[PDB]
Amino acid sequence: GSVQIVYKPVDLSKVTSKCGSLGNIHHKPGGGQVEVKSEKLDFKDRVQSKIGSLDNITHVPGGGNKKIETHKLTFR
Amino acid sequence: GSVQIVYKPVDLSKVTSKCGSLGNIHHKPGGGQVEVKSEKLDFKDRVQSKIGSLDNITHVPGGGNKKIETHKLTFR
Amino acid sequence: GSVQIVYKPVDLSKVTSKCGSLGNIHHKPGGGQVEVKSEKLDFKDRVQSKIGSLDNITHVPGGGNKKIETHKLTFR
Amino acid sequence: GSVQIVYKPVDLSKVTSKCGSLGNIHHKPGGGQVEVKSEKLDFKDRVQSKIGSLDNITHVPGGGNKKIETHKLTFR
Amino acid sequence: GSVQIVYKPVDLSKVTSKCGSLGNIHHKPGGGQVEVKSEKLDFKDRVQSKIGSLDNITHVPGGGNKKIETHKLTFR
Amino acid sequence: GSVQIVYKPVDLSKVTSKCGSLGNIHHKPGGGQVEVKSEKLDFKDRVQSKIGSLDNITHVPGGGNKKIETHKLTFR
Repeated sequence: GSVQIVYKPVDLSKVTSKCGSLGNIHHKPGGGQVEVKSEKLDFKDRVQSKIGSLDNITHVPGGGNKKIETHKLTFR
Repeated sequence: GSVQIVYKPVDLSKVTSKCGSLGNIHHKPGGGQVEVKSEKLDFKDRVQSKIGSLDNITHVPGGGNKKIETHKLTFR
Repeated sequence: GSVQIVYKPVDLSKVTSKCGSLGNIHHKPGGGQVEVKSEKLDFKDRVQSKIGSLDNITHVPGGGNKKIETHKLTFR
Repeated sequence: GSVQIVYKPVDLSKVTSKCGSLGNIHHKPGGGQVEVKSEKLDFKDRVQSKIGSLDNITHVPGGGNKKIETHKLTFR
Repeated sequence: GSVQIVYKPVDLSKVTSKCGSLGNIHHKPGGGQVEVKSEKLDFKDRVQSKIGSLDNITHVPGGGNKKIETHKLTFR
Repeated sequence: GSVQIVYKPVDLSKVTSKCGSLGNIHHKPGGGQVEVKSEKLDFKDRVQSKIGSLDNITHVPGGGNKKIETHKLTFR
């Protein structure tokens, strides 16, 4: 029999921010040591290993609000 | 029988930000040490290994905003 | 029977930002040390290895705007 | 004071054999298979490793007699 | 005080054999297979390694008799 | 004080054998296979490594008798 589909997700939404000032920031970690000891590493299928990483990060966006759009349609 | 699909996801959305100033930022980590010891690395299929990375990052975008749109249609 | 698809994702959305000043940033890490020891590396298929990277990054776009659009259609 | 040590181990012993015939010997093993799998071998001090040895031995001495004597004197 | 040592071992011993015949000796093993798989070999001090040996031996001495004598004196 | 050390190992011993015939020997191994796989070899001090040896031996001495005498004297 007949089939009808109407995917109509209308979107008028908004995200907003106001900030009089952003500053006087002091990211001062006291150093750091990372040590990793291992033997054979033997990975085989779709492994996403991270080993021994040390990160210092200072992220100060004026906004920091998020928009990404993914649209997908499949027919058989 | 007949089939009809109307993919009409209308989007009027918005992202906005206001910032009076961005500064006086001091990213000063006290150094850092990373050591990794291993033997044979024996990877085979779709492996995405990272080993021993050291990062210092200072990201200060006034906006830094991105619009990413992905559209896909499949028929069989 | 007949099949009809109307892929019509209308999009009037927008991204915007305002910033009165951007500066006085001091990315000053106290050096840094990375050591990696390993033996045979034995990769075979779709391996994406990184080993032993040291990064210092300072990213300060006032705008830094990016627009990415991907459109794909498959019919069989 | 004075010390006198006499070490006079007098030996007149004998080992003997008589055998009218030695023969019609058939050492016929049905083959043999040895498989050893390992990774790093990491020996350090006075190690006397044997790995994966396969021996077929036929020892037919006409006599084969053994006499072993150890003599040891210690003074301090 | 005076120290006297008289290390005077005396040895009239004998090892002897009589045999009518050695022979009709067949050493016929059905072959043999040795496989050894390994990775790094990392030996340091006084290491006496043997790996993967295959031996066929036929030892048929007419006598094959052994006399071993060890003698030691230590003074301090 | 005075030290007198007399070391008199008086030996009149003998090793002897008689054998009426030596023969009709058939050392016939059915071939043989040795495989060794390894990676880095990293030896340093007094190492006596053997790898992958194949031996076929036929030793048929008419006598084959052994006499071993070891004499040691140490004074301090």
